[PDB]
Amino acid sequence: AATLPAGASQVPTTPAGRPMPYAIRPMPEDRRFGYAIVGLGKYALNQILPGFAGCQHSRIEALVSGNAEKAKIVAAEYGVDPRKIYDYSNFDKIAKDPKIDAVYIILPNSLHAEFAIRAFKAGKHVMCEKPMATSVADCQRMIDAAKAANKKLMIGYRCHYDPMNRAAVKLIRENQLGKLGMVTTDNSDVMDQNDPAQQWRLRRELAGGGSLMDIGIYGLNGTRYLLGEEPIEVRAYTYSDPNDERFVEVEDRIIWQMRFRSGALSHGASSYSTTTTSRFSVQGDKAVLLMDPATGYYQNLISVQTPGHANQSMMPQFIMPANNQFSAQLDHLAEAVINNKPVRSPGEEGMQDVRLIQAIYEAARTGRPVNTDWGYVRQGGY
Amino acid sequence: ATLPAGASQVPTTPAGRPMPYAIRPMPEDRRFGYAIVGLGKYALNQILPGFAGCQHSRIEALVSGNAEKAKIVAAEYGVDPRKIYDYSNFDKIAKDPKIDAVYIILPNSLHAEFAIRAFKAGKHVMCEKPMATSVADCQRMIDAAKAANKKLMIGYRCHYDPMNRAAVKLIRENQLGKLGMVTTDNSDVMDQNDPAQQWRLRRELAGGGSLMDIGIYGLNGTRYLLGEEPIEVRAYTYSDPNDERFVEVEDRIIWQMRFRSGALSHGASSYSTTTTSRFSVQGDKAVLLMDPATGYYQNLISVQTPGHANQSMMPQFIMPANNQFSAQLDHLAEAVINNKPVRSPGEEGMQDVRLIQAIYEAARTGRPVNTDWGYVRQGGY
Amino acid sequence: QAATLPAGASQVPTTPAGRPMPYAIRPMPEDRRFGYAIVGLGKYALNQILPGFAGCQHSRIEALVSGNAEKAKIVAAEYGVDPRKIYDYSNFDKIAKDPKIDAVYIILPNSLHAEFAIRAFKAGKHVMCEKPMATSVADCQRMIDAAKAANKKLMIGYRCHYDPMNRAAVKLIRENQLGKLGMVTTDNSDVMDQNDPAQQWRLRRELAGGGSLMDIGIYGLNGTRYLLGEEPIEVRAYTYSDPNDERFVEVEDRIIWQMRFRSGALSHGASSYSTTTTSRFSVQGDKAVLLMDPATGYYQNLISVQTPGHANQSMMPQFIMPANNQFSAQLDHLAEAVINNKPVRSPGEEGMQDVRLIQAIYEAARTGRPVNTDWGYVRQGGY
Amino acid sequence: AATLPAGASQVPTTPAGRPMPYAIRPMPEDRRFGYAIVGLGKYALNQILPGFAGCQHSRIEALVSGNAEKAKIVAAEYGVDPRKIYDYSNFDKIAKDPKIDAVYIILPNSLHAEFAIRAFKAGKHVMCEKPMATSVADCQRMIDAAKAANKKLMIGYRCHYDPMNRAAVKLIRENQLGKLGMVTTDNSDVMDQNDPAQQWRLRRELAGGGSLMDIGIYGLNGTRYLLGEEPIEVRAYTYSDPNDERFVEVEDRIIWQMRFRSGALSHGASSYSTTTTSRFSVQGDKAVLLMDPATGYYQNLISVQTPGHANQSMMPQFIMPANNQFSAQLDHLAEAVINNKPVRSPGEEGMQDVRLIQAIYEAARTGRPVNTDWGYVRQGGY
Ligand SMILES: NC(=O)C1=CN([C@@H]2O[C@H](COP(=O)(O)OP(=O)(O)OC[C@H]3O[C@@H](n4cnc5c(N)ncnc54)[C@H](OP(=O)(O)O)[C@@H]3O)[C@@H](O)[C@H]2O)C=CC1
Ligand SMILES: NC(=O)C1=CN([C@@H]2O[C@H](COP(=O)(O)OP(=O)(O)OC[C@H]3O[C@@H](n4cnc5c(N)ncnc54)[C@H](OP(=O)(O)O)[C@@H]3O)[C@@H](O)[C@H]2O)C=CC1
Ligand SMILES: NC(=O)C1=CN([C@@H]2O[C@H](COP(=O)(O)OP(=O)(O)OC[C@H]3O[C@@H](n4cnc5c(N)ncnc54)[C@H](OP(=O)(O)O)[C@@H]3O)[C@@H](O)[C@H]2O)C=CC1
Ligand SMILES: NC(=O)C1=CN([C@@H]2O[C@H](COP(=O)(O)OP(=O)(O)OC[C@H]3O[C@@H](n4cnc5c(N)ncnc54)[C@H](OP(=O)(O)O)[C@@H]3O)[C@@H](O)[C@H]2O)C=CC1
Repeated sequence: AATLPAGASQVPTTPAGRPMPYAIRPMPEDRRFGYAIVGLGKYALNQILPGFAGCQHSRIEALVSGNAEKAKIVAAEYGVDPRKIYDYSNFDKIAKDPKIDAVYIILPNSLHAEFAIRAFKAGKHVMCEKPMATSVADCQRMIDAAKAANKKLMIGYRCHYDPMNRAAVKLIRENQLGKLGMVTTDNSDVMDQNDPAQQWRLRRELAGGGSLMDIGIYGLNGTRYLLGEEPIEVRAYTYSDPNDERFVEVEDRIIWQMRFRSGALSHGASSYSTTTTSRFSVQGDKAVLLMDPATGYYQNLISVQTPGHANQSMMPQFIMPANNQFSAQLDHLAEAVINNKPVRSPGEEGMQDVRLIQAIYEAARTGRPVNTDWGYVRQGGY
Repeated sequence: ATLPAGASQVPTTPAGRPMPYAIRPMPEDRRFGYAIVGLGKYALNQILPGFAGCQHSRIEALVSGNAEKAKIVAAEYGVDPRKIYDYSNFDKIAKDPKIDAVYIILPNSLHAEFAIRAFKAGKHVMCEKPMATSVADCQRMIDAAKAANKKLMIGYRCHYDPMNRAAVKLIRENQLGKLGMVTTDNSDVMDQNDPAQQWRLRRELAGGGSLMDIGIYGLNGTRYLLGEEPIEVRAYTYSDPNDERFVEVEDRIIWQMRFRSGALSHGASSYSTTTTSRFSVQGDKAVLLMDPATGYYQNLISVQTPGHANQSMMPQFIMPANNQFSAQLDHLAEAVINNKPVRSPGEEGMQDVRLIQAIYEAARTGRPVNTDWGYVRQGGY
Repeated sequence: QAATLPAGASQVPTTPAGRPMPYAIRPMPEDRRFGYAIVGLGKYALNQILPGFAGCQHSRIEALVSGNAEKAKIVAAEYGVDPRKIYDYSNFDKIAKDPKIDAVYIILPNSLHAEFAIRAFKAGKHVMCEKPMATSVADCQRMIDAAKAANKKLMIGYRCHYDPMNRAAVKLIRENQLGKLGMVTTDNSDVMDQNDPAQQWRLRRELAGGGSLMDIGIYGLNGTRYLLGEEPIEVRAYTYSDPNDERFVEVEDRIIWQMRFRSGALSHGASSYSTTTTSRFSVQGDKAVLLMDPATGYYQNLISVQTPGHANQSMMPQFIMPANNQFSAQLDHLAEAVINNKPVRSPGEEGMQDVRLIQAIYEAARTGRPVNTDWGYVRQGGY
Repeated sequence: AATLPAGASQVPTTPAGRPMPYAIRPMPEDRRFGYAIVGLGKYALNQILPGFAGCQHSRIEALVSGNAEKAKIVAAEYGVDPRKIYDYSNFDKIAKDPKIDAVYIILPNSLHAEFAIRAFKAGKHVMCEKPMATSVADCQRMIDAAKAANKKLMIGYRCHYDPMNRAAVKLIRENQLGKLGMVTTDNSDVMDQNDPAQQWRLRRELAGGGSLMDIGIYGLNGTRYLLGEEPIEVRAYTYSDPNDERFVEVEDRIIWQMRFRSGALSHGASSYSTTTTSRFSVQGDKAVLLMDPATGYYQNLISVQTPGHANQSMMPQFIMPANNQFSAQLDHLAEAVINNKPVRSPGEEGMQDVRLIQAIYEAARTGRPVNTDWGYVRQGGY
């Protein structure tokens, strides 16, 4: 005679306490790691600050901006106390607060170097957004300062902590595509000069470059970790409508071709004049991987294609096997510290992309191939 | 060819800039305080984490029968430890004005009593689905809400899910033409070892099987997609008699309904088959496929015609609408703040319970059950 | 060392020269041994079947049977059929005098399947008959009896039994990729247009035998059966049609039926004459869920096995054709069955089973009570 | 008081003749235009011959083959009169048969010109497979011979008669994508030297080139008809594993990028060492078009993408609004001759591709950009 299992039969029919429920998504754990967010801009307020909620070891300790009115408003929304609101002048004072373990620099590309360096002098860990800086030299000075302060330097490569991108790298390493031979990337988005956030991006001094530096870097970096190797030479070409006021100083569209030591090739482009595009294609001799969206803030989708098949993968509809890229990025530094472990996106990684972006820019300017076989080594893997 | 003024006027040195463009819901305030009742699977996996994205809501207190757990959860959400209640002193919430409403996330059979006690404590009530395990209990919850002059809202997250609302919108815009056939399926493998599932296998606590638990999504969904109520239902249920999970509640049940407009629907719910959340709405111009239809995340809808499949889902960079969980929480807040009725009132929850009761009767007797009792959806679907 | 070209490439002449038979990436024509007499030059015959012969590997059109001489003459010319090989419904029986007519393919209104199938067997021919088999269980049996008496094969036109994607779906299910099966859902619909000549007999119960269930719901019914690989033991149903709609005065528009199988699996499906194109099947197991959509299209079928975080889709390739199209395959299947003295996958008994089940479903809808269908049908040769 | 409509009530209950039925797919009409198929190879026997069945005005009249035994086998399979089987020596005798309206050259690239010219001298129209020829000069010779015999010259660009490709061109011209700015193409497939058909493809003298001449041309030609304009300059690079016996004479992978007079850019590639890929992407400032499969023999699929939307189109599941590309291509020449109209894919169109391919190879060899602003005008649109 079929009867209910023990567990079900033991459940009281009256109000009673029960055990900790099964977890189907990352549960909050602690808030030991305190960050100091610098630059309350579009990315900071739209993605990063809201991203702390899901963190399992991170919290917002202080804010840093030149707009006190805004800073006050953003502080009240995140319970940050007014007393811990720094401006770009007193920033160095963060040194007097041991509760500020690290700083997260979300300022224009040109101001990354200086504040990162000032942050290390203040004896703090540094989370710096990409592109690292607007010059290779500055990246090195950022790295030296990191070593000197004996703190960690991490670049905001969210995709290195995105579930779907991680799944993509895994299937590739498992040889589901076979011998890799051709990678294709495209990253685009219509430039709106009226958007406060986009205005400095049109300034060569502030941005360091056009679409490549801002978004093309996703195809560049992605080609590198998807392939799991570095380019030995690059060739490129760029074109911008001469009559378009948006590109007087920075490039609109640029295309770059690369060759790797394994024999694999790649061709990708970035654009400021075409609508939303984030697509990566990795061709092997067994199958072809299509990541589309490839690097979105949300809804990434990948597919392994073979004649007659399209095996798609995306985040589940009810469970959450891994944390979102933002919250995961924030906790990755926090964890690297408390565990005395190297970071997956070290300053050396961000410097590699800057060097590569310069070799690419130089290739487009000269119209000749630029050797990039300078022996960079990815510590810890891709 | 010169650079725009805005670009040219941006300083080369560190300086303050204006409030950035918002591409997703920004936090605004935390004026509506909630007392969360029942630190279970839904509370800790979806609800509490959903407060962060709210624009007018916050966690003020916790109500639990497990002291150690309550402390751990309170610490994780910065909840004042002195604001942790148990099921005995729950009534004392009446003394804290910072507690605007309560959110009942307890087993179905306990919804009514804690909802009514909450109204006597002068609080607004947010209660999870299914509303209750009897039509009479639903009514009492409603009588209590009116006596206390407080709002009663049932946890129909799909009533605040972007994709579901987009689905309702195109249907109302007549993109499918004349509606004639809806198909629904909601399923998931019942694991009797999961503490959260244990009470679901008990008739006294659950009030029913898969229909009361997840089939209700198809039922409720069929109603808001067609934008009308069923006037007749038929159904059949079957469960493996040797499976210990279904000794008291149904595993699989199939229900068929007819609407005044002439539209028909057939749907099912299952406790023994893997994850399924699929809705289909056939019109004479196009067919809508929602799959996933009612997920926590990743919903996807598609309007299909010969040679075309127009899919819609949440964007990859922008977020034009708040997630269903945060939106649901704020909806009660805003309704109270702005003196407006809620989209998912107690009457809506009660309609489902009555219909579910009718479906069970139909499956029991094997005869059709008339449901043409004139229910009116206040404020639309 | 340094690479050199392989022998094959190095041996290719640089001048015009004959080469070997090429690699095959699609079914190649082979012969035209099996001759068909097509009965009823209507919508299905002219849009799908006659054109479907070109892709066959053993079948050909030998003669035509039509009641419209003007039309038969035109079609005969389009397919190179001997003008003398055109029969009408009166001299039909004379096909017995032509040895090059191995079989007939009845593509007539449902109510006329039985008599022409029987006249064909008496004419000593094999028979391919469209679905639904007939309009009465008794007539189905009369067709089977006539086949047995003539010692000829009887095959029903279940094209999906020879459709690549449907076979792929059946295969992954048998491989247990979905786990234990518990819930099947089907929907088959298309807007009925009474001004279409082909639909006019479908609105007449005497000619059609029934409404949407008999016409297209049968795909959901038959599909549930070969997807689960078993037979229902009981059915329950309900039907409804706008009482003021002239299309449904004699046959049903929408009908919903649910069934239970001996394995314990359940199913709920529907067919509709008033909603647009729908051909969707879903099979839920405790390990995965299969979604076939399109499920039974003339073309472009697509299937997907879904699990949290995954959707593995399968469809016909873009450059190769691993298996022949369902129409050509169906036709060749009877041909090969005769030549190799083997039974067909879709025999008269299979078609009769659906007709019995459909009658049971209509009965259940009419009485509002369940109907026991545990009558012991056994699928010879598997599903 | 509902009653049945006239049509239904008038249907006899006994066997009776009925009208012509509604057409839901292209119906056969006539077989007035006769072809002589030259070269019974992989494409001919797998796609072209089987493609005649779906034609509305075309038929196979004769076969030209160097393999007499294969020719007789194929002849019997298609009801071709045994006497209508020619070989490469008596090929010119087709001039004596008025039933042969045209020839279809499905021979190796290097032999196209030769037989097309002999066909024109034979007074026949000519359908010739792509790539047109292995030299620009040979392309012109074919055109000259066409004009000399006053017969039409059409190149086998099936995609110019493929429903989905046409649908893609139509929506672009309707401005559903906005201002076009970036096109990406990829056409790949694993080269198998054991396949008799691929053996001449590895011979430069017979192929004229590697993957670009064979399948890259789809991306090239596609970029042109999707943009609806011509490139004014190209840049390219190619690489092939030096130890692979497959690429001793022809290239494996080649990447090319182009700039158009409208300002639009493009970057594509073709590969002989990676599995099945046929993907076209067209980015505008309003939407992005993804064609994938882009140029398949079957199952093409297109999708217009915008944030939160993916509107896909493909061939219906029950109706066939337009004929398949193969039958359509064959009928296109037939209709053009019968209606005294030019063909959508004239010799000049095939020649443009060959010239552009020459420019791309030249650009790959010199590592310098090549100007292609030579004034080609698409007669009749793309
Ligand atoms: N990894 C990713 O996904 C993304 C990374 N980013 C990166 O984040 C960084 C910030 O970009 P984003 O948020 O989009 O841009 P914003 O223009 O919106 O913000 C820049 C912020 O830096 C501060 N700032 C200091 N000096 C200046 C100055 N002279 N001009 C403009 N701003 C100044 C401002 O803070 P305050 O006004 O408060 O004083 C402002 O909030 C960039 O390095 C960018 O590459 C951007 C988007 C996504
Ligand atoms: N809308 C949606 O998407 C969903 C809604 N729900 C609904 O939420 C409610 C709770 O379900 P769920 O969180 O999954 O289940 P759980 O079993 O995980 O939790 C029920 C909670 O209520 C408390 N409780 C009080 N008395 C009992 C009792 N006698 N037996 C069991 N629990 C008791 C416990 O909290 P404590 O230990 O702290 O005392 C327990 O954690 C149900 O009404 C369900 O239908 C569930 C999932 C999704
Ligand atoms: N398996 C599949 O995918 C499909 C199967 N079918 C089946 O094919 C059969 C024919 O249907 P379909 O082609 O669509 O329909 P049609 O109405 O278009 O044609 C029926 C044909 O049979 C002949 N006929 C003889 N007597 C009659 C009569 N009294 N009334 C009407 N027609 C008559 C006519 O041919 P003639 O004028 O030359 O004498 C007529 O063209 C049906 O059994 C149907 O179920 C239909 C569609 C798809
Ligand atoms: N548009 C499309 O989709 C496609 C177009 N093509 C084109 O069709 C043409 C033929 O290629 P394909 O069918 O694949 O290749 P094959 O190698 O399979 O066949 C070439 C045919 O031409 C004849 N031939 C004469 N001389 C030679 C020779 N010296 N070497 C090889 N063959 C010779 C042979 O016919 P016989 O034995 O009878 O004498 C042979 O079967 C090419 O120009 C190719 O680019 C190819 C694939 C697809």
